[PDB]
Amino acid sequence: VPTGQVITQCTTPNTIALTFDDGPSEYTPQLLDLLSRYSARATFFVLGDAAAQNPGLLQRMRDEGHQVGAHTYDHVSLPSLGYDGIASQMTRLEEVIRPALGVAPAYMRPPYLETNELVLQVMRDLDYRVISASVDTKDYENQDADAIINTSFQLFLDQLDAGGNIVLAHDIHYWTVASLAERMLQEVNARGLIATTVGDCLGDGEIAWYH
Ligand SMILES: [Cl-]
Ligand SMILES: [Co+2]
Ligand code: NA
Ligand code: NA
Repeated sequence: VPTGQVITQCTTPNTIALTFDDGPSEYTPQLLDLLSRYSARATFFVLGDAAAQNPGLLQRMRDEGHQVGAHTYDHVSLPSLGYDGIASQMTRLEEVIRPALGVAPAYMRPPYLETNELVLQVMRDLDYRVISASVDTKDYENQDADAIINTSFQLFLDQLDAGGNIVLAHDIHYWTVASLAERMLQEVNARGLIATTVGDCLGDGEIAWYH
C-alpha cells in the first residue's frame, strides 16, 4: 500500500470500508455495538482532544476488530500549513494515541479531504497512507431525521451503485449513528458485502496499519 498517495477505492473484491471521522464522541459506543451486531469492522479517523480524552474508546475500537486511523490533532486543513505544521499535526496526534494503544496509526485521512504536493510529501516522510473517500454521505449537512435518509442515505446508495467503496461519515453526529449507520449496515448485509477496515480492504495485514 503506497504512502503519500491519495487512496479513494478498496482493492479487495466485495469489500466496503465504512469510515467515521472526527471522533471519538459520545455516540461512538452505540456505533461500535451496532457494528458488532453486523460482524462489520470499521475505521475511525480520530482527532487530538477527542482521542486524549477517550483512550478507552480507542481500545474498544482495536479490541473489537476496528482500525484506528489519524485525522490530525486540530482538524486544520493541511495545505494551509508548512512542512513543520503538517508534521506536528500528525506527531501530536501520535503522542496522544500511543499511550492508549502502544502504537500509532500508519493510515490517515486529511481534514476536508484537502491535500497538495507538500502534504503528500510529509505523509510519505512520516510513513502515512493517505485515505480519501469514494462515497461521501454529506452526513454533517443532513442532521435531521428526514434529511439524513433523503440525501445522505440516497447519496450512499447512488455512490455505492456507482462502485464507490470507501464511505465517509462522521460518528460525532447524532443522526449518523441513530439512523444512517443502521441503514448502511442493512444495505451491506442485504448486498453481499464484507464490511471491513480500510487496511484490510487494501490488502494490508493488521500489522501494517500501525507504526
Ligand atoms: Cl432511501
Ligand atoms: Co474531519
Ligand atoms: Na485509489
Ligand atoms: Na476498553
